[PDB]
Order: sequence, then C-alpha cells, then structure tokens
Amino acid sequence: NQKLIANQFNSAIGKIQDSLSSTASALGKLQDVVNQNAQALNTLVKQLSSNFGAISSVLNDILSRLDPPEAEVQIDRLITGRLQSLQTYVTQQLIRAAEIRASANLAATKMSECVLGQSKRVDFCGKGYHLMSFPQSAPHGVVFLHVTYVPAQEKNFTTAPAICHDGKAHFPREGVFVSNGTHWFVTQRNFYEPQIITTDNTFVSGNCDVVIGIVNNTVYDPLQPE
Amino acid sequence: VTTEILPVSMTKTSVDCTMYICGDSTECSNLLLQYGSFCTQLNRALTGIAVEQDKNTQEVFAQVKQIYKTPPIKDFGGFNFSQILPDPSKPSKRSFIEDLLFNKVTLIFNGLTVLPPLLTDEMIAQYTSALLAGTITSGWTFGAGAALQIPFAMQMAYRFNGIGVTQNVLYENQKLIANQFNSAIGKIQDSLSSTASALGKLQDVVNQNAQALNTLVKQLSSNFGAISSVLNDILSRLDPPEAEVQIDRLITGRLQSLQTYVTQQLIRAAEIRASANLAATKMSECVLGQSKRVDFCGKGYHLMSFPQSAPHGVVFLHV
Amino acid sequence: FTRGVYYPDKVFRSSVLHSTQDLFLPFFSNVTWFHPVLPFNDGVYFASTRGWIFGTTQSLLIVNVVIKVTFEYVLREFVFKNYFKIYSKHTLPQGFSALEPLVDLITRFQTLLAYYVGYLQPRTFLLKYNENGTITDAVDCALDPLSETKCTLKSFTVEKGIYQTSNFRVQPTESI
Amino acid sequence: DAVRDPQTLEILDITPCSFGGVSVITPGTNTSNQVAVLYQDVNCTEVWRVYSTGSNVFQTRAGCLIGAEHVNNSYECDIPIGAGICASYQSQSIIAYTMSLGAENSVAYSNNSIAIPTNFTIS
Ligand SMILES: *[C@@H]1O[C@H](CO)[C@@H](O[C@@H]2O[C@H](CO)[C@@H](O)[C@H](O)[C@H]2NC(C)=O)[C@H](O)[C@H]1NC(C)=O
Ligand SMILES: *[C@@H]1O[C@H](CO)[C@@H](O[C@@H]2O[C@H](CO)[C@@H](O)[C@H](O)[C@H]2NC(C)=O)[C@H](O)[C@H]1NC(C)=O
Ligand SMILES: *[C@@H]1O[C@H](CO)[C@@H](O[C@@H]2O[C@H](CO)[C@@H](O)[C@H](O)[C@H]2NC(C)=O)[C@H](O)[C@H]1NC(C)=O
Ligand SMILES: *[C@@H]1O[C@H](CO)[C@@H](O[C@@H]2O[C@H](CO)[C@@H](O)[C@H](O)[C@H]2NC(C)=O)[C@H](O)[C@H]1NC(C)=O
Ligand SMILES: *[C@@H]1O[C@H](CO)[C@@H](O[C@@H]2O[C@H](CO)[C@@H](O)[C@H](O)[C@H]2NC(C)=O)[C@H](O)[C@H]1NC(C)=O
Ligand SMILES: *[C@@H]1O[C@H](CO)[C@@H](O)[C@H](O)[C@H]1NC(C)=O
Ligand SMILES: *[C@@H]1O[C@H](CO)[C@@H](O)[C@H](O)[C@H]1NC(C)=O
Ligand SMILES: *[C@@H]1O[C@H](CO)[C@@H](O)[C@H](O)[C@H]1NC(C)=O
Ligand SMILES: *[C@@H]1O[C@H](CO)[C@@H](O)[C@H](O)[C@H]1NC(C)=O
Repeated sequence: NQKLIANQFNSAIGKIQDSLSSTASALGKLQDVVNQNAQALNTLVKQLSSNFGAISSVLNDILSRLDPPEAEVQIDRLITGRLQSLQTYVTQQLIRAAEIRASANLAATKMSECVLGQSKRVDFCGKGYHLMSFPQSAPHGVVFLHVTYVPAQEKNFTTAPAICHDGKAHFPREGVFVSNGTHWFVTQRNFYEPQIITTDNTFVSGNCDVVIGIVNNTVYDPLQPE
Repeated sequence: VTTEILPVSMTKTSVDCTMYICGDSTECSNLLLQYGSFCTQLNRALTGIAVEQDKNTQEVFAQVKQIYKTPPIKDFGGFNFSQILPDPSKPSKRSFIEDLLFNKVTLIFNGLTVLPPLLTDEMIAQYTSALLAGTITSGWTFGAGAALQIPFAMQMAYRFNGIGVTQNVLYENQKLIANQFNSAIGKIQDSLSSTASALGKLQDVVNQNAQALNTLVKQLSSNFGAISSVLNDILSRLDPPEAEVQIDRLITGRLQSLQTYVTQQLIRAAEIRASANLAATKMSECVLGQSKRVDFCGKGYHLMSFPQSAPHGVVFLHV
Repeated sequence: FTRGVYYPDKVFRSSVLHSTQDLFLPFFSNVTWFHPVLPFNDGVYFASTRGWIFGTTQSLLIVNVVIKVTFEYVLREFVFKNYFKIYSKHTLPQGFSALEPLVDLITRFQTLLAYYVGYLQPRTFLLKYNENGTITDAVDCALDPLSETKCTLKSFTVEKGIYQTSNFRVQPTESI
Repeated sequence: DAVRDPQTLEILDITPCSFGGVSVITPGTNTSNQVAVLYQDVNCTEVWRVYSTGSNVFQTRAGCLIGAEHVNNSYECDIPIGAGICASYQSQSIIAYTMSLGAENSVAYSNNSIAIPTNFTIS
C-alpha cells in the first residue's frame, strides 16, 4: 500500500500548509512569552513616574530647587522605591526563566526521542502510533511535525483463546483467533489479514480441559504428501 | 497492587489589595496612589496562578473525548472490580475507595476570598469512571483511536506477553491470578479503611496553604513602629498632616507582607506544575498503555493501572 | 451624546492613552433646551444654534469684543469651567470633536440677546491622542460595564473572556 | 465582633456589609456590545439598576449572574464561570449552561467478541 500511504502523507502535509496559510492563530504559546516580557518591561518603565512620597518624580527639579541638607531626604524615598521595583522585576524574571528552562529540556528530550529514533512512550510524540517526526524552526521556539498511525474501519468477529485438536491446546505465536461465523482464522492484531491455522503459526501446551473457553477446530499439517 | 499519590492542584485564592491594606479609608487609598501599579501586579500574579490551577486539572483528567459506560453484564473472567466501579445508591458518581479517600483528608474578610474550581468533583469522577470503563472494556486501543472491544482474559494474556512470559501461563493459572488480584484489592481496601493516614502528601499542601493565610491575617495586628494597628483610631485621634506619617508606616508594612505572600505563592505553584505534569505523564503511560520503564509504574514488571480521584490530587493503583 | 471633551493640560503628548481624573460632563446626560434663571453648580457646558452675563447678584461680563469685570480685554461650543477657564470650538448632532483652549483667568448666570446648559461632574476619562497630537476619542469609565472593562485593560477593543473590574459595597446608611 | 450597649447593657453583635466582586463577561467588540455581570457570592437578593434587578437573573455556586438567559442544553465550554457553568454568545444573545464532558458511548463488551481494524489513516 505504498502509493496510498504516499498520497495520504502528501494530503496531510497539504492540510497543515492550508491551516497555517489561513488566518488560524496557532502560535499563542510563543506569543505569550513575548507579551509577558514586553508587559514587564512596560511596567518597569512606568514605575519611574511615581514619587513614592517625595515632592516630585524628577531628580533634576529636586536638585535645582533644594539644598543638599534637605534634598537627600527627598532622594532617599525615590532610591528605595526604585530598588523595590528592580528587585520585584528581577525576582519574577528568575521565576519565568526556570519555566522556560523546563520547556527547553522537554524540547531537547523530544528532539532526542521523536526525531533521532522511534518512541514507544504513549502520547509523547503525538496521538496514535508514532512513526517519525520532523523539526521546523520558529521564533524563540521549535515546531515538531509528528507523523502517526491511526486505525480505521473496524469489524466485529467471534474470538477464542485456544484450539483443541487432538486433545491438545493450541495457542497463537502472534495474533488472535477470529471467526466469520463458519470458519476460523488467525490474523495479526492491528490489521485484518486472515490466514489458515497450521502447525507453523501455533504452539502446543497441555491438554484441552483446563482453559476456560476453548473451541474445537482442525489444525492443518503442512507436510501432507510426505 | 500498590498505591501512588500525587498532587494536582491547590486552592485558588484572591486578594483585594486596596481593602487589605486599608479598607474604608479614602485618605489612605489616596496615599496608596503614590506607589504606582503594585496592586495590579499582585492581582495579575494571583489571577495567573488561579487560571494555572484549572489548566493543571484539565490536562490531567480530560484525556478522553468520549464518555464510556461499563456494560450491565459484569462477567470479566473472574476478576472483581466492584470496589472501584461507581455505585448508584449514592447521589454521586463516586465509588467506595473514593469515599474512603475523600473521608481521609479532613481539613478543608479583609479581601481574602476563595474561588471555586471549574470542574466539580462529580465531573472529575465521571472522567475517572470513563477511563476505567474504557480501560476494562477495550485495553490500550481507546487511547490511539477508536475503542475496540476484546475479552478481559485475552487482554490480560497479551499483557503477560509483554513482560517476557507466554500466555499459556495465564490460561492455565487464571483462577489463581483472579484470587490474588481480589485479595490484593481487599488488602488495599482494608489498609485504607483502617486508621492509617497515608494521604500525607495531600495533607501537606492544605497545611502549607493554611499557614500562609494565617500569617497574612496575623500581620494586620502589627504597628510597624506607628502608634496603633487600627487605622480608624489614628484617623480619630490625629489631624491629617500628623496622621500622614503613621499611615505611611502601616502602608509600607502591609505592602511588604503582601509582596512576601505573593512571591512564596508563585514559588509554591511552580512545583505544583511539576507534580501535575508528572501525573499527566503517568496517566498517559500507565493507564492508557503498558510501560517498559523500570520503577515508573509501580514496583515490578508492570501490567496495568487504574486511576482514582482524590481531593486536589489523584491516586494510581498499579498492578 | 458625546460632548464636552477638551485638552485637560498644556503638555503636548502623542499616540498615548492618558487617564485624566477631571471634572467633565458625563456622556449621555440630559441637558435643558432653551429657545432666564440658570444656576451654577460647579461648571457649565454651553452651546448655541452675542455674549454672557455671570455673577451672583462681582459681575463677569462678555459682550460682542470687550469685557467688563477689574479686568478688560479687547454651531458654537463653549466650556465655561470655574479657576475660570474658557474653552471654545466651532465648525447637537451625533458628532464629536476636541475643543481647543482660547483664554485663561458665581452661583448663577444669564445670557444676552436657542442654547443648551450642561453640568460638569467628577469623572475619569481615557483620551486617545493621535499622530498630530489631537484628541479623537474618549471613554467615560462609569457609564456601563463595557467601558469600565475598557478603562481596566486600557484599550478600545476588548477580547472575549471574563475580566475582574472592581468591587462593590453597600454604603453606611445613617450615622449613630 | 461583639460589644456591650453603654446605656441598656445589651449584648449586640457586629457583622460587616456586603463586600462582593464584579466580573464582566463579554464577547469581542467586533461581535457585539452586550455584557453580563457576575456578582461574587451574594445570592441575588441584596444587589446601575438594570444590572441590579429585572429579568435574566440566575443563581450559581460562584455568585449571581445578571444578563444571561439560562438554558437547559449542554455545549462545549466557551467562557468559564465556575462550578460547571459556562457562557457563550448565540436573535443574538448571551446564554449560560452546564458544560458537557463529551459524547455518549457504550462499548459492546461480551466474553467472545473482538473488533479488528481493516484499514488505516496516516495523520
Ligand atoms: C468466511 O470466510 C470463508 C473463507 O474461505 C468463506 O468461504 C468461502 O466463501 C466463498 C464465497 O465467495 C466461496 O466461493 C468459497 O468456496 C468459500 N470457501 C470455503 C473453504 O468455504 C465464507 O463464505 C465466509 N463466511 C461468511 C459468512 O462470510
Ligand atoms: C470438542 O471435541 C471433543 C472431542 O471430539 C469433545 O469431547 C468429547 O465429545 C464426545 C462426543 O461429543 C463426548 O461423548 C465426550 O464425553 C467428550 N469428552 C469430554 C472430555 O468432554 C467435546 O465435547 C467437544 N466440545 C464441544 C464444545 O463441542
Ligand atoms: C465482588 O466482591 C464483592 C465484595 O466487595 C461481592 O459483594 C458481595 O455480594 C454478596 C451477594 O452477591 C453479598 O451478600 C455480600 O455482602 C457482598 N460483599 C460485601 C463485602 O458486601 C461481589 O459478589 C463480588 N462479585 C462477584 C461477581 O462475585
Ligand atoms: C459490533 O457489534 C455490536 C453488537 O451488536 C454493535 O453494537 C450495536 O449497535 C447498534 C446500533 O445500530 C445498537 O442498536 C446495539 O444496541 C449495539 N449492541 C450492543 C450490544 O451494544 C456494533 O455497532 C458493531 N460494530 C461494528 C463496527 O460492526
Ligand atoms: C482505506 O481508506 C482509503 C481512504 O483513505 C481508501 O482509499 C480510497 O478508495 C476509494 C475507492 O472508491 C478511491 O476512490 C479513493 O481515491 C481512495 N483514496 C485515496 C486517498 O487513495 C481505501 O480504498 C480503503 N481501503 C479499503 C480496503 O477499504
Ligand atoms: C460467555 O457468557 C455466556 C453468557 O452470556 C455463557 O453462556 C458462556 O459460557 C460464556 N463463555 C465463557 C467462555 O465463559
Ligand atoms: C495629521 O495632519 C496631516 C496634515 O496636516 C494629515 O494628512 C493626517 O491625516 C493627520 N493625521 C491624523 C491622525 O489626523
Ligand atoms: C440563597 O437564596 C435561596 C433562594 O433565593 C435560599 O433558598 C437560600 O437559603 C439562600 N442562602 C443563603 C445563604 O442566604
Ligand atoms: C429547564 O428545565 C426545567 C425542569 O427542571 C424547567 O422547569 C424549565 O422551564 C426549563 N427551561 C427551559 C428554558 O427550557
């Protein structure tokens, strides 16, 4: 099904291209960081117009109207009020940087495990069965394009845990025993592909009076003419 | 069967900054205007914390788009799930183990208010019951697309097949496996129903959030070098140009107390993020699948896990 | 509808959103139509379709250009705020323009040989300056919750969501 | 919180006034101009007079909501209010509803039935 898988991959890349070429605002997690940093800087700039109890917020018209005996009493209030705002700004930048560092470590772990290899961790490299991933650069960020396997169009069957043929139980190597109503087949677990039950895709263990739910059938022997 | 407790969220508090500093006093709210934008900073920080706490609970629990139901024929090959499945006699979605867990944790205006969560306990219980019903009736297939039904004994057989043991071991020891699982669930039920207090990690969050609010209330009885800690007594005993220098000291002390509280609330929310992200990863890799990571989902070769709700937390039952 | 917005200060600013607590005429307030005895609460917005007579029973006079006060100097809108200041601009429709100041320096007033009378209230606006330094828009904060949300976020467009704006409290009714 | 009357010698209690908060639920200004007002935990009887009385009054566990017609449907959540109640803008007005957690599904479990997928989709 190589051509079908190729056309589905091309259609998915085209739909990603369309949902980005439209006006769908998707980079909100990256826009939030720029907004919060700009807002913190704007608040730190607007804190320079407060007088904090003094007679003015400008240092020049305090120095050009008072003598240094009772000018330093006015200047000390502005010094304390600006030290407090600098300390608050630096503290909250230190708290934001740890969150950015945790996100960067998560991005490095995803770059190591999704792109440089195939991952078995559920919902770590996308939703479904992960195949491969591609990186794309972004302003102060990274964008991963996870390519996953999703099953579709299921169908009901009747199942059984084992098969008793000659007084012996028979278990599958890999897969399940399914039935369409009249015949019994062994198929793999994630894609319907029925096959004849022979002695090369089953193994035998014990007798057939212990397993709860065992079903009579014929297990074919492939060395029939010899 | 072991038990693993993780915190998810905490209490959403808000502060009326102007009222906490000096309520019912316009000549003090005019003196708070000489400091720029402080209360807007503090309200922005606490509002971000409050939205963050709803986002934590949403990303931990809302990991299904369907709401699955357990069938009315509970013949699961011998295993018994009635202690963790929901019970209709009670007016909630809540179950017996969840009742025990909700009864163990028992601690639970100058601007200090508490905001309610977005998801309620009944909705969180509906999420966990949908997770259990999808797990028991479909295996790991409902986390990667459409829920596909399978018998529970066959599911458990090729969950044994993923730890290096063949499936004839299960099909020849099924009754013993069922009795051991039922006895393990019974021992969990007995050790939770007894007076052993195992929800210490969830009680610590409540005690640490209570002590900070009690200190923030307690700081309103300090004079900070002024003549009184009551503002109306200063306003009734002094003329305004002599009351200025006392009200300034009270404003400075109460701003210092508010800033200390908000900084420690930010640092305390920073680790609740890490615990909620760990709980979400454990949900996705323990409940929705089978994990090969050593000592991540339990202690031993991992088979399956079940989620249970808890006050501001989550409890995993690793098999 | 939207009348009585002037330049509150003498400092040039441009492209900012400045918040001024000043005595303004509230938006969508009721004004008297004349085509007499007119009291003076705190300040009067005036419009027309000659001059003015002020005072209590000294007399402040403007005729038409000579002024008797003592002081002497040698579709029309007039803001008569008293700190006596006269603002004036001419070109009540639904329009809105900023009134540029003219000149600088009472319990009733009068007029000489149709007009309107407003009354200023303690308000708090949000002016929108432009590239040329003129006012093009304003927002009264205590009109409705939408404009209070616009005064809180300090913009004229609000995004979808829920916003904490203020608090409320029933006032003490009587003393004891 | 308590005090003795200095003339009748009576033990009479003290409690503060109302003290709520006000939130404003709105869509964008490029969609409408109507709002709704949430009063924080005042139970709607002790409450601008159009936003104090009238029709469209609804009682929540988060407070008193004025200006939004409560319906009996259940949608995907649009604007969160609290305790399960969301709000959205829908000839056009603002509604309030209990949010839904998803659709309804019942897996057809038995002891001998399995479902095997026959096709796939690359995503
Ligand atoms: C179940 O599958 C078997 C596969 O062999 C079907 O049997 C064949 O059906 C076709 C009909 O198109 C016949 O031409 C063949 O001769 C059948 N082969 C055998 C060995 O019987 C069977 O019809 C299927 N049953 C159902 C109910 O779908
Ligand atoms: C599966 O096949 C076996 C062998 O044919 C059946 O076992 C015997 O069947 C005969 C005739 O039906 C009985 O007389 C014997 O008593 C059976 N032996 C035992 C130990 O049960 C078996 O009944 C078949 N199973 C089903 C479900 O048909
Ligand atoms: C699963 O275990 C529960 C016990 O928790 C069983 O419930 C018992 O049910 C019987 C009647 O069927 C009652 O007389 C007992 O009192 C119940 N036990 C308790 C502790 O109340 C339940 O039957 C078990 N499930 C199955 C299928 O056997
Ligand atoms: C697989 O079989 C089940 C069992 O019949 C199907 O579920 C039924 O769906 C219909 C809807 O048309 C309901 O009326 C029945 O009540 C359902 N049965 C049960 C037991 O719930 C299911 O739709 C089938 N799925 C596929 C893909 O064929
Ligand atoms: C599996 O699903 C795909 C759809 O993704 C099917 O492919 C389509 O088949 C129809 C047949 O009528 C064609 O007209 C379409 O052009 C196909 N789509 C593409 C993208 O190639 C496919 O047939 C399905 N397979 C089975 C066995 O049902
Ligand atoms: C499955 O359940 C049915 C009852 O609906 C019962 O008759 C049958 O024996 C059960 N099968 C197994 C293998 O237990
Ligand atoms: C400013 O004035 C110039 C001409 O004087 C005009 O072209 C321009 O449009 C004006 N800008 C605004 C914002 O009014
Ligand atoms: C709130 O109001 C409802 C009816 O309006 C009433 O039943 C209830 O007792 C009230 N609760 C309180 C705490 O006043
Ligand atoms: C909603 O349902 C209740 C029944 O609990 C009913 O009384 C009420 O009239 C309904 N309202 C609407 C708008 O359908």
